[PDB]
Amino acid sequence: MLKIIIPTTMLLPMTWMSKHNMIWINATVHSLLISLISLSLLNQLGENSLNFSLTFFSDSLSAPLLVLTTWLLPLMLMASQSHLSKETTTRKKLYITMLILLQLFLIMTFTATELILFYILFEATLVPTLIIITRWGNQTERLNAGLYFLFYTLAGSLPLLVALVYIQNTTGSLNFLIIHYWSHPLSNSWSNIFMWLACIMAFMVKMPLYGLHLWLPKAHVEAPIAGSMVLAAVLLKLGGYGMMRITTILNPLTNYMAYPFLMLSMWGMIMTSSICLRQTDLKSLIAYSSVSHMALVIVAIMIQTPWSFMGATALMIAHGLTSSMLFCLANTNYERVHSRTMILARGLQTLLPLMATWWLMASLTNLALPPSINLIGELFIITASFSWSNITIILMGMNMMITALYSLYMLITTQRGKYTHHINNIKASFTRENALMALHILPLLLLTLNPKMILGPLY
Amino acid sequence: IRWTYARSANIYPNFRPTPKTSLLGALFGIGPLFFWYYVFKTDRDKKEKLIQEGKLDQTFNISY
Amino acid sequence: IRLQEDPDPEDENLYEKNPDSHGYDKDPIVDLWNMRVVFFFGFSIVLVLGSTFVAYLPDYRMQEWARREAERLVKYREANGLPLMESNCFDPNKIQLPE
Amino acid sequence: DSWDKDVYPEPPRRTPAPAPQTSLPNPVTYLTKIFDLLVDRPVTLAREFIEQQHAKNRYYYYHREFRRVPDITECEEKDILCMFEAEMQWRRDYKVDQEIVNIIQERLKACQQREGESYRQNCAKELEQFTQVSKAFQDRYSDLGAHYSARKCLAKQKQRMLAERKAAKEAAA
Amino acid sequence: RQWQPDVEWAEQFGGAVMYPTKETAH
Amino acid sequence: MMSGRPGRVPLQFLPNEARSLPPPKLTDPRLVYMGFLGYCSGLIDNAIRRRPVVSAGLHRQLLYVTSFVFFGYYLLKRQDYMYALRDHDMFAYVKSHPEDFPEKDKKTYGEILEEFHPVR
Amino acid sequence: LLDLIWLETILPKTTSFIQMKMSIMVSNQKGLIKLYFLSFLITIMISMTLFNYHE
Amino acid sequence: HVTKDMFPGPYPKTPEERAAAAKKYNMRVEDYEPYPDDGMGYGDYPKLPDRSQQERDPWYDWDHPDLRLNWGEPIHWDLDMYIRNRVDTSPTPV
Amino acid sequence: MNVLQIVRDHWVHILVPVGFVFGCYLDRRSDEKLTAFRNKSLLFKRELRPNEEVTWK
Amino acid sequence: MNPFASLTLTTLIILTIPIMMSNSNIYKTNLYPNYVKTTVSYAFTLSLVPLLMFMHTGQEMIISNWHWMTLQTVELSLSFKMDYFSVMFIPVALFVTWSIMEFSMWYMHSDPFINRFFKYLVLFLITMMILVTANNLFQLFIGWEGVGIMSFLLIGWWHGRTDANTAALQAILYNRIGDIGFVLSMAWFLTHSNAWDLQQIFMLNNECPNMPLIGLLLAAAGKSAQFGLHPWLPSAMEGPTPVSALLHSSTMVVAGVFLLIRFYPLMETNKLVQTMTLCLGAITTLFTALCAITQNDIKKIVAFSTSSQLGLMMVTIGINQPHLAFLHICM
Amino acid sequence: DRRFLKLMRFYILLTGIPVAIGITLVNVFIGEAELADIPEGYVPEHWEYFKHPISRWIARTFY
Ligand SMILES: CCCCCCCCCCCCCCCCCC(=O)OC[C@H](COP(=O)(O)OCCN)OC(=O)CCCCCCCCCCCCCCCCC
Repeated sequence: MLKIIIPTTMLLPMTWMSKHNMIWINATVHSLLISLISLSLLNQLGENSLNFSLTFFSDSLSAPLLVLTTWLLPLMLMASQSHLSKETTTRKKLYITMLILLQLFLIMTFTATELILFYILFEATLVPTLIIITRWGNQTERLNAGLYFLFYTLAGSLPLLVALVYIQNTTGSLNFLIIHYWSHPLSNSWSNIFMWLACIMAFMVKMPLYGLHLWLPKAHVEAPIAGSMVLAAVLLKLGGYGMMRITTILNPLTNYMAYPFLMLSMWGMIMTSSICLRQTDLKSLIAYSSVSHMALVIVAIMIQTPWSFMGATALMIAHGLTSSMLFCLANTNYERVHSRTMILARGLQTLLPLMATWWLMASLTNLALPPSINLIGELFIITASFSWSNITIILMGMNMMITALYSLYMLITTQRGKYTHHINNIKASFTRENALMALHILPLLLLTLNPKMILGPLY
Repeated sequence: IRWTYARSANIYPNFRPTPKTSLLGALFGIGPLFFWYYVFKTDRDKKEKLIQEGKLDQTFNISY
Repeated sequence: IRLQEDPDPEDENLYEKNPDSHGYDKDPIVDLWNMRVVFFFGFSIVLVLGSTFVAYLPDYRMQEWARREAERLVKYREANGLPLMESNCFDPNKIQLPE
Repeated sequence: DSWDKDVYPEPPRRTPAPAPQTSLPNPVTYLTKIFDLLVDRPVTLAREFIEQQHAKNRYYYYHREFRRVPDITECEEKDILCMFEAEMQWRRDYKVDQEIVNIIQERLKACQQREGESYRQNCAKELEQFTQVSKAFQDRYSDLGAHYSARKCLAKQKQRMLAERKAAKEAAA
Repeated sequence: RQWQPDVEWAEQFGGAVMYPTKETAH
Repeated sequence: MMSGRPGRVPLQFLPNEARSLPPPKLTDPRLVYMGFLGYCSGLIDNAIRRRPVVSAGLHRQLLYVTSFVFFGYYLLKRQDYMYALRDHDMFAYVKSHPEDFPEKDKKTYGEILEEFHPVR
Repeated sequence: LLDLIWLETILPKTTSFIQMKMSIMVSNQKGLIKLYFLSFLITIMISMTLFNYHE
Repeated sequence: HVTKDMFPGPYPKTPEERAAAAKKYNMRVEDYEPYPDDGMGYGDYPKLPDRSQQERDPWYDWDHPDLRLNWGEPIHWDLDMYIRNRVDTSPTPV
Repeated sequence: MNVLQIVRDHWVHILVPVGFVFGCYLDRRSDEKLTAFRNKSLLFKRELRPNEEVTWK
Repeated sequence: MNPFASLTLTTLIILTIPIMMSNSNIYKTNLYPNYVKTTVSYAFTLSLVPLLMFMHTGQEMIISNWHWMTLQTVELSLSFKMDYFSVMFIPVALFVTWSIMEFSMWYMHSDPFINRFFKYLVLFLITMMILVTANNLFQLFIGWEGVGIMSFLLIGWWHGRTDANTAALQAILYNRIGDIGFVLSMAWFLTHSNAWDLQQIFMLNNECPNMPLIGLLLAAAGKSAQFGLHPWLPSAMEGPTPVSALLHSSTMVVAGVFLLIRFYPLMETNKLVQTMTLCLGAITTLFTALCAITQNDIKKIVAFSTSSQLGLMMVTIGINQPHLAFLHICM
Repeated sequence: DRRFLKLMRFYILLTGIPVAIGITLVNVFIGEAELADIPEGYVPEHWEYFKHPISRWIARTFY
C-alpha cells in the first residue's frame, strides 16, 4: 500500500513549497494521479484478501472505500478554492495539508491489519477534521460543533480501546486474520455483553444511531464544504466499516442485543426523514437524510446476512457520492445567495439549467431511482431484513416514500418555482461547480453499470 | 432570520421541562419504542418456534 | 461600537474582469490552465481510462473458474449418476462423531 | 455449440411444416427472405473476415488447476497454516456449489421456456432435481452467517449428524 | 466573512472564572 | 517486567553482552524516522525564530538530524537488547518449569464438538 | 420535541450541566490555609482506619 | 446587519416586553400575540393563527408573489407547513 | 525561455512520481522478507523450474 | 434462431438512438420534433413485423443477452421476453405515440424548449419498453419508477406553475405508496422462491403467494390509479394535453394492470386476491364515473373516464380474463 | 453552460475515441482465447488463464 501511501505523504511537500498560485493546480492534479493509482487497488483475489505486508492488507470491503477517498480528495480541492480564494498562502497550504493528512489517515485506517492500529488511525481522523470544522468554519456554532463532534466520538472511542486491549490480552492478537481464523464462540456472559457494547457503541456513535446522532446536524451543517463532504461521504462509513470488521468476534451474542439498536435505527430512519421534510436549511436536510441512510446501513450490519452486507457496502458507496454532491450543490446555491434557508432563493431551474439537472439526478440517486447503486444497495438490505423479519418492509416502505417527498421537496422549493426578484447576484454558472458535479455524477452511473466491484467481500 | 432563529436556536433555551413536555417526550420519543420491540420480537420468536420444529417453508430459501 | 472593524467586503464575481472566467482564480491564464488540468485528468485518464481499467480487470472472484469447474463436475456426476452435490460439505466418515 | 447436453440438457428441436393451402401467401415468408438477404449475409461475411483474422493468431489459455488440500475436519485445532488451506479449499468448493445451483436454475428455466404452457407437465423431471439441489444446499451451506467459514460449516454439519444419529437411534429402538 | 470573535465574545471568559456564581461575587 | 535481574550493572547503556546481538541496520525505518524528527526539530527552530524555515540555517538543521540519529542508534540497540532479554528470561523459565507449561494432545476439528449457532 | 429538546436534555446537556455545576463547587475554595489544612487533617484519619486502608 | 433586538428572545412577561417584541416583529401591539408559554419553545415569537398562503390576496402586489409574501412581514412558525404547495387552510364550500 | 525558471516552477511536479517509484521499490522490498513459504503451500507446491530457480519474486 | 429476436431488439434500440443524438448535440434542434416523429414511425413499421411472425406461428422466445450480476444464486441478467402481451403491445404503443406527439408538434408550438419536451416523450417511451418487455422483476421496477419520475417531470413541464408541481408531487407520492407492494413481492420471490425472473417464479409453481399477490395488487392500484390511490391521475391532468394523450391516456395507467396480467399464472391461486381486485375495480368505476357525471371541464372528465376504464380493466383480471383485458387495453 | 458541456465532451472523447477504436482492433485483429488442458508440463504464467487480450496484458503488467 506504500505505492499509495508514499505518494500521498510526499504530496505534502509539493503543496507546502509550491508557489502562491500553483498550490491548487498541483494538489488537484497530483491527487488525481493518486486516485488513478488507487484505482488499481480494485484488483481483488477471489477469496484471499490482498496482504501487501504484515501491517497492511485489503479486501473487497476496504478497497472500494479507499478508492472512494482517493477519488474524493481532488473533489474537496475543487470545491474549496471558491471560499478559500481570499486567504494567505500559508493558511491555504495548511488547509490543503489538513486534507492530505485526513486522506492519509483514512488510507491507513482502511488498509490497517491490527484492530488497535485501525483504532489509532480511525480516531486520528478527528484532528484534521476538527481543525477544518473549527478554524475555517463560517457559521456560529462551529466552535460548539467541534466540541460536540469530538466528545461524541471519544465517548464511544475510549471504551472501544479498553475492549480492544482486553481482547489482545485474552485472545492473543488483534489481527483481523487471526481473530477470524482463530475465532471462538462468545458466551452469553454479562461481562461479554459489556465487551460487545464497548466494541459496538463507538462505531454506532459514528454510524450514527438514532438518539446519539446530534453531532451531524450540528457538525456537517457548520463545517466548510470540503470538511462537510469528507465527513458525510467517508467519515460516516468509518463506523460501518469497523462494525463489519468487528462482528466476526461478536457472535452469537449480537442477535440478542441486536433488538434494541436495530429498531432504534429502523424507527429512527423515519423520524430523521420526517425531520428532513420540515426543514428550513438545505445542509441540515442533507445531514438528516445522511443519518437515515446510515441508519439503514446500521440495520444491514446488524442483520449479519451476506445479502445485508453487500447491500450495506453498496449503500455506503452510493450515499457517500450522493451526499457529497448534494452538499456541493447546496454550497453553490448558498454562496450565490450568502444564506442557507431554502426559501430565500427559489425558482433557479430556469436561471441555471445545468444546476437544475445536477439537482435532478442528485435527488434521483438520493431517492434511489433504479438501477442506480443506491437503489440496489437499499433493496438488498430490504430483502435481507424481510428475510429476518417481514414487518420491517412497511417501515422500510415508509422510508423512501417520505424520502421521495423531501427528495423532491427541496428541488420544488429551490429551483422548481419562481425566482426572487430582489436578488440579482446569481451569476452565470461558473464551470468549476458544473464540472465538479460531473466528477460527482459520472462515476456513480459507471459503478451502476458494474456494481460487482462495490458489492463487498461477500460477492 | 427571525423565523429561522426561532425554529433553530430559541427552542432549547426557551424550553422548560413542564409536566406536559416530559409527558410528550415519554409518549413520542420512547413510547412507540416498546410497541415496535414487542411486535418484532413476537414475530421473531413465533417464527423461531417454527423453524426448529420444522413447521415452515425452507425448500427454496437458500438465499437470505 | 468599541471595535475597529473594516466593512464586510462585497461578494466579488469572477466575470467582471475576464468574461472567460472558469471560476477558479483571479488570473485568467492560471484559471484556464487549472481548467485544462482538471478536464484532462478527471475525465480523460481517470474517468475514461479508469473505466476501461475497471471494465477490463483480470479474473474477478474466480467466477469464470467457478463456472468452468462447475460444469466439469456436473458432467462427471450427472454422467456417472452420482448426485451432483453432497448434502455434507465434508466426508462424515473422516469426522469422528462424539459419543 | 459450446455446451454439452450432459451439462445443459436441451429437448430435441422439432418444428412443424405448415402448408399454406390458401391462395393468400403468408407475408412472414418474404420477411424471412429479405432479412436473410440484406442482413444475415453481410453480417456472416464480415464475421468470416474477422474469424479468419482471429484464426491468424489464436493465443491459448487453460483452466486453473487446484490441487486438493487437507480438509478442516483433518485440520488440527488452531493450526493457522492448514486452517488457511482448508478455508480456501472450502471457499472454492462453496463457489463451485453456488455455480452448480446456478447451472441447475438456468437449465430448469430453459426447460420451462421450451415446454411453454406445458411447463408444469414437462419440467418436473428437472424440477425435482433443482428441488433436491436446493434442499441439500440449505443444509450444506445456508444459515452460516455473513462471516461463514469452514469451521462454521463443519459445526453445522456436525450438529446435523448428531441430530440424525440421535433421531434414528431413538426411533429404531 | 466568517464569525471572528468580537469584544462581547471575548469577555465571556475574561475574568475570575468563566462559570460565574454568587460565590465568585467580586 | 527487569530492574532486579542478577548481574545488572547500573548506569551504563549497553551491558557488553548486547554486542552478541545483530546491531540495528543503518537503513532501519525506526532509525530514519527518528532522523525525520531531527529534520522537524530544525523546522520549528527556524519557525520559532522567524526564519526561512526551509533554507535558513542549514547547519542548524543538519546538526539536529545528526544528533537525533546518533541517540537513535543507541536507543534502538538498547531497545532490542531488552526485548532479547525478555525472550531469554521467558524461554529459560519455560524450560526450567516443564510442569507449569503443559503440552496439548493435539486433535483435529473433526473431533472437536464446536456448537453451531443458526444465524436467523 | 425529540431532537432539539429531549435528545439534547437526555445526554449532552445534562452531562455538561453536571460538570458545570460541580466544577464550581470544586474550584470555588476560599483559598485559606486553615481550611485546606483542616481538610488534610480529616483525610488523614479517613484514610488511616475509617476506610481501614491500613488493614 | 442585524443586532440582538431582531433575534427572537424569551417569552414576554410584562406588557412592556409585549410591546418590545411587537416592534421587534415590525407589527403593532394588538397584532402581537405571543406564543402560549408552555416550554415548547417560541416564546417571544408572534402567533399567526392558522391561515395558509392560499388565503392571501391573489391580486395584491406581494413582494414575494410565489407565496404571496410581503417584505419584512412576520411569517408563521408553520410557514413551510401552510404553503401553496403543501396543506391548505382555505375554506371549503361543503 | 529561461529554462532554469522552467525547472524551478516544474520541480513541484516530480515529488509524487518519485514517491510512487519509491513506494513500488519498497513494497517490492517487502516480499523478500516473507519467503518462508515459497512453493511450500500444498496447493501450489509444484516442482522447481530447471531454468527458473524460484517460484515467485 | 431467426430474425424475430434481432428485430424485436432493434424495435427498441432504434428509438434509444434519438436521445443519444439529443445529448450529443449532433441533432438539429430546429426540426428535432420531426426527428422523433420519424424515429417513432420507423419503430412502428419495425414493430408490425414481430406481430407478423407471432401471428403466423406463435413464436415466443426469451433472450438473456447480457449478464449483469451473479450473487452466488441469482444470475441477474438484462433479459427480454417476446410474448403475446409485449409482442402486440409494442406496435399499438408506438402507433399511439407517433400519433399523439405529432398532434403535439402542432398543438405544442409556443414553448421555447420544445426540444426537451420531444426528448421527454421519447424517454417515457424508452422506460415503457423495458417495463413491458421485462424478463425479471428488476427491469419491471426500473420501468416502474422511470415512468414515475418521468411523468413527474412532464406534469410539471410548466414548472413555474405551483399547482403543476403540487400535482406532480401528489402523483409521485401515490405510486411511492404502491411500489411498497412491488418491493414486498420481489423480496418474497427472492426469499421463498429464490427467483427474480418470471420464468423461474411461474415454473416454481408457488401456489401460496398470498402476500406477494397482495403486494402486486397494491402496486397495480398505485400505478393504475385504483381506489385510495386514484386522484393522482386528475392531478396529473394539470400537465400538457399531449402528456395526457401519451402517459396518462392509456399507457402508464395500464402499467399496473400489465404487471397484473404478466403475473396471471400465479394470480389464479389465491381467490381472495381475485375478490379484492373485483372490489377495487368496481368501486373505482363507480366513483370516477360518478365524479365525471357532474364535473364541469373536458380534461379531468376524460381522466375520470380513464380511471373507470382501468377499474373495469382489472375487474376482468379478477375473473381471470388476462388476454381479454390485454385486448381491451388496446381499445 | 455550452462551454462547460463542450469541454466535457471534448476532453472525454479526446481519449475516448482512441480506446474505442483500439478495443475493436484488438477484438477483431488480435483475436480471442480458447480453452484446453495443460500441455503436460508447460508452467502457466500468471496472466495465461485469461480471456481478453487486454485482460491478459493488464495482468502481465501490474498483477
Ligand atoms: C514529467 C515531468 C514533469 C515536471 C516537469 C515538466 C513540467 C511541464 C509538463 C508538461 C506541460 C505541458 C504544457 C505546458 C504549458 C506551459 C504554459 C506556461 O508557460 O504556463 C506558465 C504559467 C506560469 O507562469 P510562468 O511560468 O512565469 O510563465 C508565464 C510568464 N508570463 O502558467 C501556468 O499555469 C503554469 C503551467 C501550467 C501547469 C502545467 C501542469 C504541471 C504538471 C504537469 C504534469 C502532471 C503529471 C506529472 C507526472 C506525469 C507522469 C506520471
